Amino acid sequence: MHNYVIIDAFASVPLEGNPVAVFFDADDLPPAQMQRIAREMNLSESTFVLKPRNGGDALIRIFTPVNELPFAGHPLLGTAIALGAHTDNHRLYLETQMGTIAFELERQNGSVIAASMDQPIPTWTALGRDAELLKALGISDSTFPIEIYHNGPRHVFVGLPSIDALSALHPDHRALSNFHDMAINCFAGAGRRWRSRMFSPAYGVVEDAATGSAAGPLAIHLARHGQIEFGQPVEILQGVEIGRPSLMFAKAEGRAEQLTRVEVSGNGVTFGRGTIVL
Amino acid sequence: MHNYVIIDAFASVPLEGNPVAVFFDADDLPPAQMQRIAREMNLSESTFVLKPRNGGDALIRIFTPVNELPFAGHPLLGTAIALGAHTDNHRLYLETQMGTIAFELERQNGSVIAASMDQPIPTWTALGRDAELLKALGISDSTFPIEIYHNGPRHVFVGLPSIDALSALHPDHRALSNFHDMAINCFAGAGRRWRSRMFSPAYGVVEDAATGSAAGPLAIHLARHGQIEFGQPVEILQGVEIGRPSLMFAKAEGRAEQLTRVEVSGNGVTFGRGTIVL
Ligand SMILES: Nc1ccc(-c2ccc(F)cc2)cc1C(=O)O
Ligand SMILES: Nc1ccc(-c2ccc(F)cc2)cc1C(=O)O
Repeated sequence: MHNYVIIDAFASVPLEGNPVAVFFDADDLPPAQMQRIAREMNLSESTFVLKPRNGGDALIRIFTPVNELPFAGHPLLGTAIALGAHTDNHRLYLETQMGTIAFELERQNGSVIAASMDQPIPTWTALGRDAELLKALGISDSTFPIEIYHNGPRHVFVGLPSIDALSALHPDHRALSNFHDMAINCFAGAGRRWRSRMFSPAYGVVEDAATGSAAGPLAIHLARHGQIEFGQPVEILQGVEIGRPSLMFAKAEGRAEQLTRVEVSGNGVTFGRGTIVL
Repeated sequence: MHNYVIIDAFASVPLEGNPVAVFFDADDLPPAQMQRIAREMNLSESTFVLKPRNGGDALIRIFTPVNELPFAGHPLLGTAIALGAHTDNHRLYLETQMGTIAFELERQNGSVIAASMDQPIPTWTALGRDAELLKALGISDSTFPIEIYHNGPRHVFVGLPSIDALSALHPDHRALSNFHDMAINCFAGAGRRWRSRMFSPAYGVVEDAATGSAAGPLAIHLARHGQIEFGQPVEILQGVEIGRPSLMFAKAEGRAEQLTRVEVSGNGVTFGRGTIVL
């Protein structure tokens, strides 16, 4: 009674990137049923495609196995790529609890292979728990200031002096569990090319493959702290250490005090397709 | 390139019971790829149907998102029910690392709706950590002796004086994480009808819907401690508190010192069907 696809977001090859399940024609499902379906699937998120209510192309509801989210990065990227198979539009306007998100779809011979999204503009401040966090991560200091960004989820950024040092992290996940309602993103790199690892007991993931909602904030962080300029894109490679390499591209336009746009893009690929009996 | 089904094991209605993904015609998949697929699906287990090697009907390999298992209860029950759609045999002999498991399939008009399995005969001993475990569970004492059973996984049983007392448990899951390589099964009831709740940080589940490998051991536990006789079946209802009610039926034949058969049965239902591109 409902068709779905499994999209690996921020990947061009199946079994890379970050999976999301996308359910079509979901207007007949009450939200309690959507939540039960997301629990059944047990993917980080399942999304449901609904008729639009405010002039967009579709309304997307986003569920983890436990609760509904107002916005999420890789789930929305994967939803846009899944829906691109059922429309010819170059642009896709997806309504969410946080407003209407604009996507640009990139096709080859009718197949959507990538998409770019405008993200909510983040806010940020110092975390103020540096010694506790560094101890949990097993290191003595960060390179750049340890700041926490909010764009729906909360993302903390800790900088490492080299990619080898980032790969060598073995965090104490018990100690990280004292950091509620946030994800810890550790990064290293230079110029256009950065590496990331994300850990979040609060969001139910030991180590994440592709934290799409962290890519925009990271571009802002790098620009604020002088490693890139506002208006310059970065390529962020995540999930290497867990065998789910994921490429996220991000750019923040404006200046710190007046951000005009935060763009995140990536490839996506279909892993599977099916139908559920409900 | 591979078809799969999602079976809700120990349920007759979708979104009840415990899901397992079953992949058909998997002989072309190397085990590293099977493991990557199980990680992609992120269900408690994915199983893969292979040609038999020792005279059975099929060889089943069982993967969690992280590792391969030699045996598992609800995953094998769901596999037998999924495969029943592709055979006419009344009995199904499924090879596993722990040997060939015999299943009896129950059909209505060609559809397999339930199955019974013979399980490995468990061993057991006192846990010897009673005060620590009771404190983690938030209670002062068990009804029956706290014993740990081994049949592949390890299952501890803690008895509660009433079903209301079982439903009222709010375990300290941090404290339960100090119990490695085992699941904690709390039970209550009388006569033929028992209720269970299972918690296992070690096996990556906060609270499980249907712990099929615990049902055989529970029947043995109840018989040893005089609540039933050997040779009498019990009906175990699990997962009520998490909205995944699951009915498991179990019977242990013989006597404690010479068990001849441990049978577990349940309904199963198809939640979805699909195909993956690998
Ligand atoms: N994987 C995720 C898990 C949780 C959240 C989140 C969003 C809004 C909010 F208010 C709280 C949490 C986002 C993501 C993501 O992928 O962006
Ligand atoms: N959900 C499960 C998770 C783990 C195991 C397990 C099996 C063999 C072994 F040696 C260790 C662990 C079984 C189940 C099950 O459902 O029976």
